[PDB]
Amino acid sequence: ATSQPINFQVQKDGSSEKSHMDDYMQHPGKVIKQNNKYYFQTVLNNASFWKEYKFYNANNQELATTVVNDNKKADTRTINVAVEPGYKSLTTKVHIVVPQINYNHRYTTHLEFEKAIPTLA
Ligand code: HEM
Repeated sequence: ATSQPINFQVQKDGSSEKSHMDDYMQHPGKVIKQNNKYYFQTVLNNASFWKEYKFYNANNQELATTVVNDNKKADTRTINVAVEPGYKSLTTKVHIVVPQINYNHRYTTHLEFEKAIPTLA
């Protein structure tokens, strides 16, 4: 396995402004290459709030996500999002539910990588 840190910023639909969703993901992220796949690995803060999350490439096909750890006490979740070299921008569609404030909303954002996903060894 080969891995390296990658900077990213979740941005509002239709804007380069920082999205509220960015505030619920740890920075930096990670790109991992393994047998023969690439993953953007990221940590969701307050994972209990993320009722649904889907990711898409710029050409609008859904990217497979997997759960690498689920940490119930810290309320975090580490996930892998299948990516390819060259990917610059992911579209995300999320369903966020915060029961204690009667909050139930759905959103679209775009997750912007600082540099395109690199080719790795
Ligand atoms: C108790 C926790 C939270 C509170 C109090 C809260 C509050 C808000 C508020 C006030 C807005 C403004 C809506 C608008 O201007 O139309 C908003 C929108 C939004 N929220 Fe949250 N939110 C919370 C949790 C989350 C979580 C966990 C996520 C996902 C990681 C999230 C992602 C978004 C997104 C994507 C928008 C639409 C505009 C944007 O991209 O920033 N929020 N929320």
